[PDB]
Amino acid sequence: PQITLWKRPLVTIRIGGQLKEALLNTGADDTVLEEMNLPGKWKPKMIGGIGGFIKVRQYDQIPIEICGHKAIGTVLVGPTPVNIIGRNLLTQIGCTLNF
Amino acid sequence: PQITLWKRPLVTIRIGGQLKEALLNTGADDTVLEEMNLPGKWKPKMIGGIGGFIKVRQYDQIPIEICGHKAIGTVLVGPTPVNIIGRNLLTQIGCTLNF
Amino acid sequence: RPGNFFQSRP
Repeated sequence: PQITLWKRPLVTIRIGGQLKEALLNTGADDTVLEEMNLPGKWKPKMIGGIGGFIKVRQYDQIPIEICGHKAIGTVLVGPTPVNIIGRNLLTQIGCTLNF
Repeated sequence: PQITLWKRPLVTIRIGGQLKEALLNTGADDTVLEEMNLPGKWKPKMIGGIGGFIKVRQYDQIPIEICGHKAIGTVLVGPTPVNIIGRNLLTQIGCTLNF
Repeated sequence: RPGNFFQSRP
């Protein structure tokens, strides 16, 4: 689809079997989801932007579905204000910015 | 243009007479610029990011040029690490997300 | 460096 930007670009995702809403964020290098249980090994990481940094758990090579498109890549989990799909997965689904 | 997301979607902007680099950011409601002296009336505001909140100066009806496209809109000035063009201005330049 | 520039208007 082509998504206009009058409202926040929120889409349905599937992660670890559960359905969630997430924000498509071209201003994020990586993908970070709100606190949840995920299977697998993880490592701690800091990520940040406006307001400083938060500590997250980094899971590698996680399958995720974003608006009907399957992707696999790194998913971070931690106390983000909202679920955020960043460039690392946007590219997987062929997402571009157009104007 | 069609801008892919393998790299940060950075563009040149022109504001208050100055050329700057900025990030096209679908995950920002608002446009937030690094500290600078801009003329005009402003109002204080708090905006949220990944790590918490920052205080910014809110300037309304500011002319700004984004990758060649003239716009007039609200610009927030404060301690963001990176200049960000948010949805208030992305919509004025006709930007969409496509996949 | 910082890399996640989510931004919200309260």
